[PDB]
Amino acid sequence: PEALTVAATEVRRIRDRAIQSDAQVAPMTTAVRPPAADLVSEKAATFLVEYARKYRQTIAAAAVVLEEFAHALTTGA
Amino acid sequence: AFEAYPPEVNSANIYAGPGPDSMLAAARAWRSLDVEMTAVQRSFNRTLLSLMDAWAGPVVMQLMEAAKPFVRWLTDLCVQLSEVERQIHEIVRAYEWAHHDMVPLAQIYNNRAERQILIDNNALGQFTAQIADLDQEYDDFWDEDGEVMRDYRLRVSDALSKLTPWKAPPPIA
Ligand SMILES: [Mn+2]
Repeated sequence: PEALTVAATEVRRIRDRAIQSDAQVAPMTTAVRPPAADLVSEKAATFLVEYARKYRQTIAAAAVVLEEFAHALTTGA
Repeated sequence: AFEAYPPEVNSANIYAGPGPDSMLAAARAWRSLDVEMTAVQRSFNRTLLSLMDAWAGPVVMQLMEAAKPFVRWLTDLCVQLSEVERQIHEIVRAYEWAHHDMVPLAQIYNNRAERQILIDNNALGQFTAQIADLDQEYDDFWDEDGEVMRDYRLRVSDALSKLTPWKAPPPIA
């Protein structure tokens, strides 16, 4: 069944595109500066930076899942 | 207690930084991120569906079925991505109001200048009412700045409360 290997290639492409888009916006999402010098501005900017980072981690885990799945298609064929 | 800080500090602090441009760039970025992940979701459903049929087999289905949790997770991630941009815009709008509503430093300084000038010439008690007038205006600037800053804290805090933790994906067995 060649079709399973085909799928595995597609799933790997999907992984490549997720991490690509993620890495593409990381420099903006993780670089959020506080609008002003007050505590509210700073806390908001900090939260957003941490939120962007936990998202980057979440996608990396999804990339792992995608790759494990594509591997289940190849070695499982 | 931004009401602990005096108007000179609260006003200066809100006029200090670089403005919201950094937050707005991040907003656009989260949006393009929601878009890509929409397209990713659809191409993953494509790989599972449209590009499957040709080949049938019990193993093909066992995998196609074990992937269900993840496709559902993907949908939930997409919903959560579409909210970030919105909450960022609320943060920024609130900041804009704080910045716009703070008492300008010049008005605080002109108030202290004039009060001191009256004091200088009040050996005869002629200006005691007007000094009381300038003192109340100053205290009012202190309360106003404090209130602006309280309302900014409240709005930003609400916005942030809508940003729910990123949940981990399940495995594809
Ligand atoms: Mn208020």
